Amino acid sequence: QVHLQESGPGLVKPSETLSLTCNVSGTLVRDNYWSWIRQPLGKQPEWIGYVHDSGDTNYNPSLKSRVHLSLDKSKNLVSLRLTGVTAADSAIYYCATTKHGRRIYGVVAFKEWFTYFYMDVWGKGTSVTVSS
Amino acid sequence: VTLHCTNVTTMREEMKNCSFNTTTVIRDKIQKEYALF
Amino acid sequence: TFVSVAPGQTARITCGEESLGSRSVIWYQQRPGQAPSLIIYNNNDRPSGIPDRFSGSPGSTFGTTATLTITSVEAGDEADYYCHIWDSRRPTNWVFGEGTTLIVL
Ligand SMILES: *[C@@H]1O[C@H](CO)[C@@H](O[C@@H]2O[C@H](CO)[C@@H](O[C@@H]3O[C@H](CO[C@H]4O[C@H](CO)[C@@H](O)[C@H](O)[C@@H]4O)[C@@H](O)[C@H](O[C@H]4O[C@H](CO)[C@@H](O)[C@H](O)[C@@H]4O[C@H]4O[C@H](CO)[C@@H](O)[C@H](O)[C@@H]4O)[C@@H]3O)[C@H](O)[C@H]2NC(C)=O)[C@H](O)[C@H]1NC(C)=O
Ligand SMILES: *[C@@H]1O[C@H](CO)[C@@H](O[C@@H]2O[C@H](CO)[C@@H](O[C@@H]3O[C@H](CO)[C@@H](O)[C@H](O)[C@@H]3O)[C@H](O)[C@H]2NC(C)=O)[C@H](O)[C@H]1NC(C)=O
Ligand SMILES: *[C@@H]1O[C@H](CO)[C@@H](O)[C@H](O)[C@H]1NC(C)=O
Repeated sequence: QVHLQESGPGLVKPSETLSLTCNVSGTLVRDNYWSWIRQPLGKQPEWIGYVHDSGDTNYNPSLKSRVHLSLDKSKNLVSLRLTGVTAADSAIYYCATTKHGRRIYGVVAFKEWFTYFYMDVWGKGTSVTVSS
Repeated sequence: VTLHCTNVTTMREEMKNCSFNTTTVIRDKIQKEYALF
Repeated sequence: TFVSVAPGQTARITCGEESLGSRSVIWYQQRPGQAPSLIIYNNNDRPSGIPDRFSGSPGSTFGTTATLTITSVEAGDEADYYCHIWDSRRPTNWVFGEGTTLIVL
């Protein structure tokens, strides 16, 4: 049994430094990798990426402008912050864990392997919309 | 001939997909073929 | 991208582009009003909690397209299926493919 709680003001003004929080359930953040998924209403989901402390802070290559992810070990909380929200940001978000996976197709010393990630579990999520 | 020769659009490392501006088979009307090197 | 199959019959789902290189396909499903889940976590390996009915193609194919075969369609298969390709040619793609919605009469 895994459950989690999110937050959000519901109505967000344009051009505002929106902040989103996601908590954990039992598993500590040090020994786990988290990921965020953004899905437009009725369309295919979009993967923001994965964030982890101590180096593994890779973000979405396409956006790479205003995304900011931070972690709070004391509070066991992970925060997602966006600066300058637009009208196209109205979508459902999901914070969930992920698991690694390895495959080798060449020489062990010539970097013929890529790590592939799959999300065993998915979060409940919270609705975020922008209006006037 | 000097090759209008650029990066690779994936093939990588020493592969440098490249263009020729060849001489064609009808002894005229040069055509801009390409191949790898 | 809507597929109509009568219950109890066989179904085929086509997703992804041509197989230039090797893949490690991951299969996902979306339920209306419920959180997603997982079905297949590798090219052919599957997790616990599901029988061996689900099948998939290996990643050693060149020039083909990833496909999913489903037989004995039940009422619980009414969900949107998504495919996630993992190619060594292109970088990691963060956008999923054209989701196929399975509807049962
Ligand atoms: C010269 O010397 C070099 C080393 O100095 C040596 O390189 C070796 O190359 C071979 C090429 O075959 C590499 O072997 C691959 O290894 C990985 C990992 O294998 C793991 O699992 C096996 C047990 O199953 C263990 O013994 C091993 O230690 C590892 O833990 C695999 O990726 C490869 O096998 C998969 O891919 C094959 C090709 O697609 C498939 O045919 C096969 O079925 C395997 O599974 C694939 O298909 C499955 C279908 O169901 C699917 O489920 C899987 O996900 C996957 O897609 C392959 O065995 C070997 O690792 C290299 N050496 C090192 C140290 O890394 C050269 O071979 C040697 N010779 C020459 C001539 O140069
Ligand atoms: C093979 O050689 C010919 C030599 O003529 C090359 O033709 C050149 O093509 C380029 C575009 O690829 C042209 O550049 C453009 O031309 C006009 C102005 O002349 C204008 O559209 C742009 O400002 C730009 O400069 C160029 O004029 C044209 N001619 C020359 C002499 O360079 C051709 O590209 C070569 N092909 C390959 C595959 O290398
Ligand atoms: C582009 O060409 C440069 C110069 O040869 C090379 O160093 C670089 O790796 C190439 N980049 C790509 C993405 O192919």
